[PDB]
Amino acid sequence: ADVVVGIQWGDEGKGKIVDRIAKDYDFVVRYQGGHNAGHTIVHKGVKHSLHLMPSGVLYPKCKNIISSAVVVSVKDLCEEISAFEDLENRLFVSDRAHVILPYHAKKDAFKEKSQNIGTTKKGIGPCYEDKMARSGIRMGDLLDDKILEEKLNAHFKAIEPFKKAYDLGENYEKDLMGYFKTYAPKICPFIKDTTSMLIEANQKGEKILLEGAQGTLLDIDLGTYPFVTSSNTTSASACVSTGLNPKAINEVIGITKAYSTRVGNGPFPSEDTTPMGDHLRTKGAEFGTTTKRPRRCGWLDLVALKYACALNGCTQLALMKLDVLDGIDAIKVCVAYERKGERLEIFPSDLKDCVPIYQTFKGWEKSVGVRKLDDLEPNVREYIRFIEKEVGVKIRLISTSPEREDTIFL
Amino acid sequence: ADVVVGIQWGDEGKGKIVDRIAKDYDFVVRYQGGHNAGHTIVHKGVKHSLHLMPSGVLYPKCKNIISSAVVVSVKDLCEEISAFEDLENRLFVSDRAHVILPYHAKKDAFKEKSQNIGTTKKGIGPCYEDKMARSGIRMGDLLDDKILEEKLNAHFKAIEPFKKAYDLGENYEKDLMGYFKTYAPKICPFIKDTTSMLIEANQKGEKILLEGAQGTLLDIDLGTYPFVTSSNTTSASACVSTGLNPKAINEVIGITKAYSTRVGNGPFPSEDTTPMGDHLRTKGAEFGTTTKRPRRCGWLDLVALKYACALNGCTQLALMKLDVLDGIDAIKVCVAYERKGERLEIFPSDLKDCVPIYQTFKGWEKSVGVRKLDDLEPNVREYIRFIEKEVGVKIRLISTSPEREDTIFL
Ligand SMILES: O=c1[nH]cnc2c1ncn2[C@@H]1O[C@H](COP(=O)(O)O)[C@@H](O)[C@H]1O
Ligand SMILES: O=c1[nH]cnc2c1ncn2[C@@H]1O[C@H](COP(=O)(O)O)[C@@H](O)[C@H]1O
Repeated sequence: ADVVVGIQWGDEGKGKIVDRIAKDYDFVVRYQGGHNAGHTIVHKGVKHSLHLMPSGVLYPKCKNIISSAVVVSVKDLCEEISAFEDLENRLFVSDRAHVILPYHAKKDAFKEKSQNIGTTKKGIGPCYEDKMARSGIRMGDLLDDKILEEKLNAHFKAIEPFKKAYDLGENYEKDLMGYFKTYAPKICPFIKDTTSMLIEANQKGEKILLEGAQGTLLDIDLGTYPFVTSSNTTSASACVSTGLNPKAINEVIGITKAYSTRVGNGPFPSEDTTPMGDHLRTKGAEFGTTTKRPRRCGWLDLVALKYACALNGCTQLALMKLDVLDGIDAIKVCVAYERKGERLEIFPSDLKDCVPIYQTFKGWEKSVGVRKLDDLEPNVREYIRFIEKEVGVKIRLISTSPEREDTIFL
Repeated sequence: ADVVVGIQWGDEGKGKIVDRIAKDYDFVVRYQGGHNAGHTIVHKGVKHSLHLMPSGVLYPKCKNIISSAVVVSVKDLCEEISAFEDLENRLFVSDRAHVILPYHAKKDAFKEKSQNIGTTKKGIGPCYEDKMARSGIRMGDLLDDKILEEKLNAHFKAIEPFKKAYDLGENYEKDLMGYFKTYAPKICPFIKDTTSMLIEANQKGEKILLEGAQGTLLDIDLGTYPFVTSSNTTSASACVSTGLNPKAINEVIGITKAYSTRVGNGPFPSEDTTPMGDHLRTKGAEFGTTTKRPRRCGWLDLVALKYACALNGCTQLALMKLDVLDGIDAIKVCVAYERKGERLEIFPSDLKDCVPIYQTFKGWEKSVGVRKLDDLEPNVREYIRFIEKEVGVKIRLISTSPEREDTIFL
């Protein structure tokens, strides 16, 4: 099995790379997160905004899997399903994936008043909380009316002391009953034991691509906690909860933008709020669309990249959004941190007082849409070579625009 | 890095195997769970009851690591630390591990009134809940009085509406302040960035042993949910949260008892409540000591074993507690399930109406303390051979009593 993983704080370009290579795989598997993910595939001037739908959906011969560590907003997933023809037999949703309830998004908003993490306010965290509580509802529950009713009733009981605090409606109970009345018939044909499916595919030597969401530095354990998502985002998470074991992992493709972003609060050593960063904001704070909040912008951070590569075991890198840097006078790369006079070469567990140490590179003018290594400007290849060498992982994919085919393979 | 993983519902004998092989490793790493784990190492008539302390502690040249996905009861860990000499420089606690507060155990007991999972009531789940909430306190917070005070104050505020429901004292706040006043000085010298430590050890080719707790069928995602623990228990979890990547995983030793137990509620297809199971209860419901609740007893379940082996990528098996079966007339093995007239060879996501299909084997009389394959009774080796063949993983270790040296290597 191969893994595509974001090695920054999300928005690296994972959906484009998965869609570009999905043709070579039998399965494409979203293994964690929910519809907090939000990215575009672009091909021939048509943009597809996916949230939980795996990025193999444009290849009807692929089987797309939503795995067990995902949290599922059923209504939103049904809305994605309606945009494609004949998804039956090529989309499967784990019967062990957990179900996001409307209360989860309301709890998310309420806790954000004091915590100010900058979540997507979609109830991701509170759904994972109920999973840990082992009170959460799972997709398999929807296949049996009696089971779902019993679990909903337990939810209504447990939720009573919170109706005021979380501003739950007077008709919360009645409305949620009708919610599942509407959406359970729509989603139930897609619910499957995807763990058995992938165990068998791996045993048979079928080709499996694992599609990460968010990014390594958003990992609940190893990211910039508390400014993280509530799931594990690295390659090992792909084979925690799919049914695949760590021995099954072959290629690990680390997706990184040629610069850095994060959306939401939290530390960001290479953030650039000076006029040197203004080009990044013009061309790259609005990560296309599908993403509403503007991204904080900064430079590539090799300290953080090397940390993420070690966590994932990246065997190759994809360098993305080179076109965003077209026309910039100069590009900086954070090669180390300065903390109270000490030079740090290694990503620390606390980024307090970590000041970026930069090397500056010449910019370039016209990478956009280039499809051949030969046609790139020297300054582009010099940048690529520096990153590879410093990080010790070969850049095997270069993206020069959102379009599927604007991708160079090495 | 090598992994020792329980492939049943815990209590398989992981601590004994880790202690037996720890001499060959530079690091021994507890990577998830907390002091819900509870096992004995026995050597020369001395029993050591460990809970969160890694099972390399009896080899002073080993470095024991408590990794980032663990939840730490600080008081209880300090009590384990006091039982050993000169643990400084050979025990390290991740600065990212999360901290169990007294409220967590009270919440655990309160939710158990309605959920009846059968937890250890030690606050494991509620600590993981606060981790998902990203409100939880982490061990690194204890290194800075101001940070800890700020996070405690936020906890006291957030905990106010629950003081009655969870029966928190009138002095909860004052008592928790004094708790950390007492225990933070004791534990702080052990707090380290263990992620950087293990990344570096792996890069340098040092020898790392990863020690699982609970067992595969207790995995929060893939176990018998909701009758599971709130952490991921498989080999992939070891390299989700240590800093090690899946490519680093080499040997995966699946620990299984020669029969099955679970403690707490939940499905158990090969449970035997008939007189045939009474020998198991006499010699094996009281898993030595360190464990208070009696275990439910049943037979080895190859359907579940094959599932767990696939999830972990086991390269070898350890077959444990053979002495418990000494004197039993006959041993049954569950080789398949019957569900409404259908024979199942593969572990399903719902065990409802799954009835064990058994094969019966001749018992044995005197495996206890045997140390050589040649000295075992034929009936023992026939049992071992059947399991190996059916599961397709070689049994490389055989345990014939709790004693470290009562272990056969093949
Ligand atoms: O897909 C994403 N791209 C970028 N950031 C994300 C994405 N999903 C979640 N996050 C960030 O992860 C953190 C937690 O948000 P949550 O996943 O909604 O809990 C916040 O900083 C979010 O902005
Ligand atoms: O170390 C253990 N051995 C056996 N069962 C365990 C162990 N730790 C937790 N469990 C079980 O895991 C489930 C959840 O308990 P918790 O880990 O205390 O939440 C219950 O069935 C417990 O009995």
